[PDB]
Formats: sequence, C-alpha cells, structure tokens
Amino acid sequence: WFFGKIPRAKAEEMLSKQRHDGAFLIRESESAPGDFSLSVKFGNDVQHFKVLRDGAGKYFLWVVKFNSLNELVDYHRSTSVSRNQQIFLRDIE
Amino acid sequence: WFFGKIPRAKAEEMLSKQRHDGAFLIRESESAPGDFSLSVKFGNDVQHFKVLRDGAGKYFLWVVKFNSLNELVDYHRSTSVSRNQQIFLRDIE
Repeated sequence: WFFGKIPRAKAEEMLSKQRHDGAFLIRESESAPGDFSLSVKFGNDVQHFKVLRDGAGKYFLWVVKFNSLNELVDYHRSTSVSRNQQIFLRDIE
Repeated sequence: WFFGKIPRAKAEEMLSKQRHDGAFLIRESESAPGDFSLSVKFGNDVQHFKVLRDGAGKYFLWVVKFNSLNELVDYHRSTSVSRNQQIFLRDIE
C-alpha cells in the first residue's frame, strides 16, 4: 500500500478506478518534508488524510481529546474508560 | 459526579457500595498538584484512572497512536480513518 512520492493526481487516478470503497494507498506528501498522506477512495471521489505525528515520533490520523471534564465524562458514558476492558460510566445513585 | 479533594479510600468506600458497574466520580488527586482522577466501580473492586492533559490544555484518558505506518494502516482496516464518516481501509486490487 506504500507508493512513495507519487503525485497526488496520480494517486487520485489509480484510486478512482478502484471498485471498492476504502481502496487506499500511503504516499509521501509533496507539501512538507517528511510528510505522509493517506489517500482513500470513498464514493464518487478520493479523500486525502494527513498522517500526523507527535513529539514521541508516533503516527496517528485523529485522536479524541476534550475541552472539559464534563465532555470527557459524557463521552465515556459510551466509550470505555479503559483500553483493556469495556468499562462505561454510570451516574452514582 | 465531581467530589473535589476527597481521599482515595473514601472514594473507594462510596463506590464499593454502588450496585451498578460503571458508577463513578471525579476527584482531585492527592498526588500531583492540579491532577484529576476518575474512580469507577467495576466488578468486585474500584479502579482509578488518571485524567491526562496535553500541551493544549485538553483532557483525555487514553488515545490510540502508532509506532509504524503499518500499524496505523492495519488499525484503520477496522476503525474509520475519518472522524466524520465511516471509512475503512481496503487493499487495492
């Protein structure tokens, strides 16, 4: 799935002819040095997602973080508070 | 659900008597200044999760990040690459 530094338009060309939603490639972005981009076919067009990096060197596309404790709590009523177990928050009685 | 700076043991005391898995409170940690802890009843005991913060001031409990592009790609075969749409990666044919 890794296509090196192929032009963005060529990635769109290849993916547009793909039959299945989700057909994808990783390419090296012509924008900023050292960047990676994920191009994916979805429906009638091709979408591009920047591969992000953090200070530790890790990769990610998107992460969920919260502007308030209240939003963290409400989010974890339906997503587990633990990576290793399914634990969902319920109000104290 | 916010109980201020109540002792950890008192949080365990209250939550242990709760009937439902997921009963919870947020308290201010007696460990490091300005810290928050989430205490949750689950099964026979009470688990404690540090509320983490990032440089932007946001809160989170856990985030998913990757040590390699290969792990990012494989993870997003089953979790959407987009926060706003359900897009899952499929190999090119």
